[PDB]
Amino acid sequence: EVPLPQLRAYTVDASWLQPMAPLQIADHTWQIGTEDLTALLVQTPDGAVLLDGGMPQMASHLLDNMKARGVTPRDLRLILLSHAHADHAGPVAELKRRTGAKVAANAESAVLLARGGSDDLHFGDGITYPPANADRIVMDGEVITVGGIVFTAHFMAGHTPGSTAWTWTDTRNGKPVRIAYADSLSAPGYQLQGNPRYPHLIEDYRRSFATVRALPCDVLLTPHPGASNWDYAAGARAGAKALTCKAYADAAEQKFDGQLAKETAG
Amino acid sequence: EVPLPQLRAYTVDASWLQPMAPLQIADHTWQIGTEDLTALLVQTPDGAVLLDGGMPQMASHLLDNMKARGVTPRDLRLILLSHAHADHAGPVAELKRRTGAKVAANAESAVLLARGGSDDLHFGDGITYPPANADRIVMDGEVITVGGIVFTAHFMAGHTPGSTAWTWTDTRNGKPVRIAYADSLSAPGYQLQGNPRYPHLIEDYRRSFATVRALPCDVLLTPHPGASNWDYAAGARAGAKALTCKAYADAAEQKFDGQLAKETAG
Amino acid sequence: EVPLPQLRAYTVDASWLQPMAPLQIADHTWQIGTEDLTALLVQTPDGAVLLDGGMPQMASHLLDNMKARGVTPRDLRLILLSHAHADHAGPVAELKRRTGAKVAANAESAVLLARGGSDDLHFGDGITYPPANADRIVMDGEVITVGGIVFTAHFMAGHTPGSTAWTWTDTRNGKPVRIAYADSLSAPGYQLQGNPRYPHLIEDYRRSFATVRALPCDVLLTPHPGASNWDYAAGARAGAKALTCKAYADAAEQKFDGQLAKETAG
Amino acid sequence: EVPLPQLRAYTVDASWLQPMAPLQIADHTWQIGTEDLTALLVQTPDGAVLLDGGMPQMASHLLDNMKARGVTPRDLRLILLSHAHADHAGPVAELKRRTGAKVAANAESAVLLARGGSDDLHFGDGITYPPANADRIVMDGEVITVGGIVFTAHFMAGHTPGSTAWTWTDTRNGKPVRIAYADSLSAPGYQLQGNPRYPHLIEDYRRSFATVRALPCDVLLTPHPGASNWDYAAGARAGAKALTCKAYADAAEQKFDGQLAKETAG
Ligand SMILES: CC(=N)N1CC[C@H](S[C@H]2C[C@H]([C@H](C(=O)O)[C@@H](C)O)N=C2C(=O)O)C1
Ligand SMILES: CC(=N)N1CC[C@H](S[C@H]2C[C@H]([C@H](C(=O)O)[C@@H](C)O)N=C2C(=O)O)C1
Ligand SMILES: CC(=N)N1CC[C@H](S[C@H]2C[C@H]([C@H](C(=O)O)[C@@H](C)O)N=C2C(=O)O)C1
Ligand SMILES: CC(=N)N1CC[C@H](S[C@H]2C[C@H]([C@H](C(=O)O)[C@@H](C)O)N=C2C(=O)O)C1
Ligand code: NA
Ligand code: NA
Ligand code: NA
Ligand code: NA
Ligand SMILES: [Zn+2]
Ligand SMILES: [Zn+2]
Ligand SMILES: [Zn+2]
Ligand SMILES: [Zn+2]
Ligand SMILES: [Zn+2]
Ligand SMILES: [Zn+2]
Ligand SMILES: [Zn+2]
Ligand SMILES: [Zn+2]
Repeated sequence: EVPLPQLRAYTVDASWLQPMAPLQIADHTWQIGTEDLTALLVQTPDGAVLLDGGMPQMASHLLDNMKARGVTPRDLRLILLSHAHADHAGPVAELKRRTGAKVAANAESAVLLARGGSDDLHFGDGITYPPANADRIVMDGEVITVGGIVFTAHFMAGHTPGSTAWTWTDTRNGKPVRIAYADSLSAPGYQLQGNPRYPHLIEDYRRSFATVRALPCDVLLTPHPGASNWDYAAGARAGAKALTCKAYADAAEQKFDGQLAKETAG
Repeated sequence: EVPLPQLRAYTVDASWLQPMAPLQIADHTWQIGTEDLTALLVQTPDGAVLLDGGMPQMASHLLDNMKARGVTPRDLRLILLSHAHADHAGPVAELKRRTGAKVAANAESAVLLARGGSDDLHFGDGITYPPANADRIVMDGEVITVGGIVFTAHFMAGHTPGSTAWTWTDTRNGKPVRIAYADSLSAPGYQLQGNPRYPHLIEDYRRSFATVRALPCDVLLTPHPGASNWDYAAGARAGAKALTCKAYADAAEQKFDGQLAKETAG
Repeated sequence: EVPLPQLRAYTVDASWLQPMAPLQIADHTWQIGTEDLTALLVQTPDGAVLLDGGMPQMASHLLDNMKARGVTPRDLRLILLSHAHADHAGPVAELKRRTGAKVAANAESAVLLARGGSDDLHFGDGITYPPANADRIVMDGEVITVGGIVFTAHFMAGHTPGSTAWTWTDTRNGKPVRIAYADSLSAPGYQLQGNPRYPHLIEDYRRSFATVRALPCDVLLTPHPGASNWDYAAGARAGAKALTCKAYADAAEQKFDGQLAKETAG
Repeated sequence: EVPLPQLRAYTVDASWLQPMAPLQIADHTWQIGTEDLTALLVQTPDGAVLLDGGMPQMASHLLDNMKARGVTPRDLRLILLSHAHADHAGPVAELKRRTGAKVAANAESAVLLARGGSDDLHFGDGITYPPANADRIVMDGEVITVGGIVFTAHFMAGHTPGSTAWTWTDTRNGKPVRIAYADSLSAPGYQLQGNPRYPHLIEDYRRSFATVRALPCDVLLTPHPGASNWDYAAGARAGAKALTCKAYADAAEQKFDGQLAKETAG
């Protein structure tokens, strides 16, 4: 006779958990996460910003890389998120306890973050993480300014209701670099058509493809670097093959159209 | 020499606080609020639904009218909201403590409700009320079904980010009546253009006018009855002069266009 | 070279996950959990009360047993908790989404429940579960009355800050039965002396031993049945060997004294 | 005929709202509130701590006084509270939005703060303020250390369940000064005996009198300065007449005993 199943941990490919040293993207922007999960540190004269933290177990590694960059826990002022799933917002709660950082997010992302990713529209309770509270709610197109760097939120609902692209302008070799940290556009295992928990899912994804295509985008980065053709382990050529935002959006739309057709057939 | 000002209470016209007896809208739908604030009771064989409660001080009156209708506190199963301002969601926290009711709302409305209307995009802390938690987060177009009555959410952001129209089909004289409880479309004292806390405000209002115009709408009701030309004190002719959703949307858009022009001149 | 560890799921002995049929404790009280985790259903003419739910994956089983007892989801009115760890409050969030149930708990238990057991004073983030909100905060000695059954809270801090014993009087064979659902008194792996996250831990445990010893207690039950010598699989003799509250408290204090001495030596 | 009453604002004596310039208590501790409400700034080489903020409308004044003291918004690291009523925690939410400050509080105070003082055990919804979230939950006797100043929490439940005394050691004229910021011990309009929302109220107050009497206490301060015989407008003699903690506790107990006798007679 038969017990209920044990809880199953959210396990991921080893490369998603492989620590890397900070990799410079532009004068003040660094990848400080793992080989296969993005966590961006932007350093200003008035404190640092973190965009995503990856998986829950990455908090100490992130703090190590911040220290290596000259950023103490008191100096981390702000955490921004692409979206509030365990593999991108995992360590936010612990980061808030261990640093000065406050979280800014849209209402959708704040609600999901506050329930630790539980009751996910598509994953249920299978992919949860420690809950965290947002300190500031942001609206579409709202700006947040830290030490003179202006971050603009561009909502791009689909992968989660609260999915957001964050854009800012850094410098490199003396010239401006418009960085676009565009969120995921995948729909892994999702029911796309007639989903009662997300009735306008398709319309939202389509609008989001268009939003991504039009972002100010000298350099695209994505929460999973492979989605934008980054290779964080490739050193001086890590970003050489990166997609434009236009190409990223088009590829995501072609994949989505294929998934729709397969869902209709399945 | 000069102390800081006393706190100022949110005071309203007396008619907004004038109790009225239940007024039947359709076979299972009743206005149970005050003369000038809507609070709709929908009674099903499987419990009752309340859409809005008006001002914070209306909780006991609402429970009295429920009792008059045969609805005990245990029988109130669900509270839905047009939007989470003090004059419409005021008594929600107290209602939850005193009844079996659970709150369903979109993420925007849930976030504002949970802070008691504080840090409002336009009103600051001037119009607050007891905070309440939502039990279920709803997405645009999602349905909720109670005792066979199907409520559909139609987001219509503008007056608040989370503004929602709720629609359902009741019966009257044997025939179906498609009821549309459309939210407010006013922008009282709002900065419309270039608002840093709401950058896409104008676009959102315009989309919301179009949403309202197209709602299934044999009968329109609104949180302030005067917005839809209801007169709750007029008895058997309370709804005789009611606007169509098309006319409500058009009138709101003409007012909004005038406010835009005046803001440009002011 | 070496990735960060995978997240580790909270795994438990199979007997803790072994479903059992409802086992009657008294005229209106039933064990409806698993062989080795208590979940008590108290059925009244005015709805049902659940005290604990066990592990997160037990929600559907609990609802099955409620249905077997004549309790539909609408009829579950109240969830009470011994303490807010994953193996006792695990399924609370899901139960709230799927039933009419509202949660009453003390402030300590409410705070831990709302963070899904994360940032535990002793376990860190190793034993988390879906977060849930409390609907009512209870004070020490406060009563809650459902369908004529009066539940009294007795705080007994130690195993968690919010640990609570719940007492009520049922009937059996015509006579009153004072049931005491006393919380855990273990300190598994805890640093007892000089704990910076719990400076008065020892004093609290000692007061809690005394609280437990003095409870009205014709029948003791505990979250882990083995702690009170229940054997839920033993049928008509499941409770034959149960400890008195006095014996439970004394045994827990002797164990605690031994742990203190071993900690001083270790 | 008769509308429901207008909401009534929480109004206070003018002196409670009368701004004052910073008044030095010890080398690093300043009163920065109003004439009749305490708000303590402790300045360290590693940022500043605020203990209480007074009424909701005091936020800007507090920030002005911080600026006068050399404390920018980024430099405010921590807010601690005596208890979470509107006249002491009023501006906490706004302070968090406008500074780097994080809130540490016990579970009881955190729960009341998060509901903006609504559903108060004694005041109902009559004395509410903007809700705020705590960033860290503290246990009885726990320490928090900022820039080398060690703050110790001493729970003293009664006026609110979460009432706390905060103690720390500053210096003055070269010598250590043990400062005790003891919470209120009043019970304004409270039902003391047999209160169903607070069954152990009397026992808690009695234990709290004893806690206060034994605090390390070279200098006592209280949320209402008059309770400890401070006169913030008296300049160089503001603290000359201050009570010892022993005298404060004894006076509060004599008042409480009188209130008990009057309640028995009333
Ligand atoms: C080839 C490539 N570049 N890939 C493939 C996997 C992810 S795609 C998707 C799935 C993943 C996550 C998971 O499967 O563990 C679930 C929980 O979302 N994250 C997702 C996201 O797009 O953010 C990136
Ligand atoms: C003529 C007519 N039918 N009217 C005029 C006032 C309201 S219009 C607007 C203003 C009101 C509220 C207030 O002024 O107290 C603020 C806080 O929103 N509610 C609003 C809403 O549209 O919901 C309805
Ligand atoms: C022999 C007997 N009757 N036992 C032994 C294990 C539990 S004792 C303790 C440990 C357990 C839980 C765990 O180890 O998984 C942690 C998270 O608390 N629950 C605990 C509690 O007392 O509630 C009951
Ligand atoms: C003579 C003297 N020193 N006094 C007299 C009033 C306050 S005593 C009590 C009442 C007050 C507050 C109010 O009445 O507005 C309620 C909401 O608590 N604060 C209270 C506290 O002890 O904190 C201090
Ligand atoms: Na905000
Ligand atoms: Na939900
Ligand atoms: Na409560
Ligand atoms: Na904490
Ligand atoms: Zn994701
Ligand atoms: Zn992902
Ligand atoms: Zn409004
Ligand atoms: Zn209104
Ligand atoms: Zn436990
Ligand atoms: Zn346990
Ligand atoms: Zn007070
Ligand atoms: Zn006070």
